[PDB]
Amino acid sequence: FRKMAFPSGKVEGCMVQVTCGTTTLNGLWLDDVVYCPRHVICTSEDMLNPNYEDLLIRKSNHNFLVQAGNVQLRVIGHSMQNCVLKLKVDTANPKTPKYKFVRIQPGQTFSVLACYNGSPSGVYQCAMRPNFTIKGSFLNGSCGSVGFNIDYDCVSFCYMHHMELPTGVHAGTDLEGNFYGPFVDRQTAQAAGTDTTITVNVLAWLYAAVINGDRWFLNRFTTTLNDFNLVAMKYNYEPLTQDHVDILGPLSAQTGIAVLDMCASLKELLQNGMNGRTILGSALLEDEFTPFDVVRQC
Amino acid sequence: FRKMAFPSGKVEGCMVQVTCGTTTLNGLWLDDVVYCPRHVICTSEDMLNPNYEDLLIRKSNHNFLVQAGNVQLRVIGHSMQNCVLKLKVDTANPKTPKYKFVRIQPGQTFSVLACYNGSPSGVYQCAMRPNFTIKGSFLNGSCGSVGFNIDYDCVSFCYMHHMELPTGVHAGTDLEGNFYGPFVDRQTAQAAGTDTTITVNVLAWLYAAVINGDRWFLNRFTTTLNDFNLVAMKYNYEPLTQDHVDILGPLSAQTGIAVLDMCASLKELLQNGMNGRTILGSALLEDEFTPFDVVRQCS
Ligand SMILES: Cn1cnc(Cn2c(=O)nc(Nc3cc4cn(C)nc4cc3Cl)n(Cc3cc(F)c(F)cc3F)c2=O)n1
Ligand SMILES: Cn1cnc(Cn2c(=O)nc(Nc3cc4cn(C)nc4cc3Cl)n(Cc3cc(F)c(F)cc3F)c2=O)n1
Repeated sequence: FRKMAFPSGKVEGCMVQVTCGTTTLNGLWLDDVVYCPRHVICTSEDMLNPNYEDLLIRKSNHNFLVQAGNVQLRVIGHSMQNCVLKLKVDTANPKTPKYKFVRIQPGQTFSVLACYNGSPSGVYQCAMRPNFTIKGSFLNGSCGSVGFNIDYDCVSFCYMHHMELPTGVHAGTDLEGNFYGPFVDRQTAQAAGTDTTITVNVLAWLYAAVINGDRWFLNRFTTTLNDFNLVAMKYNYEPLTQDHVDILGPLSAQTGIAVLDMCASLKELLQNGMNGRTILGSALLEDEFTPFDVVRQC
Repeated sequence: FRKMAFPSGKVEGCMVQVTCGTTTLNGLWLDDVVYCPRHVICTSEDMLNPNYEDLLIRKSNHNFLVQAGNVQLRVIGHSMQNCVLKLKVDTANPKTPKYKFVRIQPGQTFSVLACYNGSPSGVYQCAMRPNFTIKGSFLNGSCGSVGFNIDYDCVSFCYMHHMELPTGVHAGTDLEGNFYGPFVDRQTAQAAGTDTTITVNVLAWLYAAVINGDRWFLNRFTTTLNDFNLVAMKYNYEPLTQDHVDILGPLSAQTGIAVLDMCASLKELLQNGMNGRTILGSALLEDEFTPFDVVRQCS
């Protein structure tokens, strides 16, 4: 059991570089439109406090350099949709996959294709945090990198990377250009709210632990859903809903461990700690696998 | 720090399915050759102790079903090299990247593209353990999945998955079909061998922690490599090689911390424990990030 991303090839074939002045970042090329963060229209003067409609009106198509590898694509139109810029180009992307734009919920996971100057460099899994940040791996030049899931040949893009907060966590938008979380596309210090732990994911990963032979944390205690929720809340864990319990059923049935029983084991983990021990090789409770992630991998 | 894989696209375009009778697994299509585990020529009652020479002589090109999705690639030649089959097909793969075949050492990491029936399903980072196994994530149908690194536009293939051992770890070969470790391609319980901690990578992780301003564990001492190696073994850590010292060069230069001084620091952590303290947020020392991996994530 390891963190596992979707194969990135369908997204690699869409990554380009977008430049405006000395400002450069990554864009997503689908059919005849390139999508990228609007921040690219900022000179370093603008970055601190942009008025974007103002900066945009003062721009022309020829102010946009789009490169796809070696070839420069010519911009025939531009528009802004929230924090996303859309550049119409004269040429369709022959590698466009079947795709959708979706907005994800906290707790859900996705694969991130980190890219620099329109070149893919790495792929990994992240979760949307309850506080709407993501704990990614991103360096200068990563702006515009995207996150996605794949289902039967369809790429559902759900994230476009914008910025890193002071704490080192990451903030960005969906592909309609709306931020996840209370952030703005301005170069100013922004804090996120207090984060909480994705309880249903921890339960899923506990079930992974059992499928993979790691069982030391199971107990014979039991608990009601409400009494587990009281303890979870006390520990800044998200509450567990009946929907979450239902979604855990296939894992429960697989291992023969009732959901409320796995809740009782987790309760004890919260109250006692792991007493030096590990689960699935981790000293910490892991909350970035979903029940689907677990099922798919197991 | 996160475990990060290379983007998988260049390898996704090389994945095929190979089937002999009803036995089926994944193959790798580069130019006009498909490479796959020779295990594919075993029927069920061959799997336990195959005679691969014997099984192969009975084979013709027309026994091999190779498919790129639903498209069949006609086989026009076949041969066996150590534990891999090579099938010459009549079409050069237009998605072939620039590539090489490499044999890695323990400690080196690589991306694995897990595949089922020729269809890629996931990608993740693995390190080669000192006992020549990997701690992968693989189900039934994953045989023939490959591990790789990408350096610029060149894919270096280093691993072809064969089998899961009784403890749940994985064993396979390089792309010349030579197993990593004492294993054989027979469906027989084989035990891994006692594993050890990858010292070179723990050192890289300590350098990473220094780069990030986390440096309490830096002590005031130095060591010879021999002394360090002798102590290392008493704590089930791997001894360092000359090549290890060399691959730590960039990190040593970036931090100003001589390799042997960092060895002295690690030695104290071995002999004294962590004093209820952490490094990069953690009480456990990470041994699956190579010096290259750390440089990649920090700069
Ligand atoms: C360490 N890190 C982690 N993720 C990121 C992502 N990221 C980034 O890549 N770039 C940013 N600013 C830019 C600077 C440029 C310099 N040139 C020559 N071109 C540049 C283009 C960009 Cl986008 N930022 C900062 C940032 C980006 C935004 F989109 C935003 F709204 C506010 C911000 F403060 C950044 O975080 N870096
Ligand atoms: C749980 N797990 C993790 N990795 C693996 C890999 N793996 C695999 O995928 N297949 C194997 N045997 C086969 C059975 C087949 C049944 N049909 C219809 N077709 C089959 C093809 C294969 Cl390869 N094995 C076992 C195995 C494979 C080898 F290549 C070998 F040399 C020894 C072995 F014991 C396997 O481990 N499963």
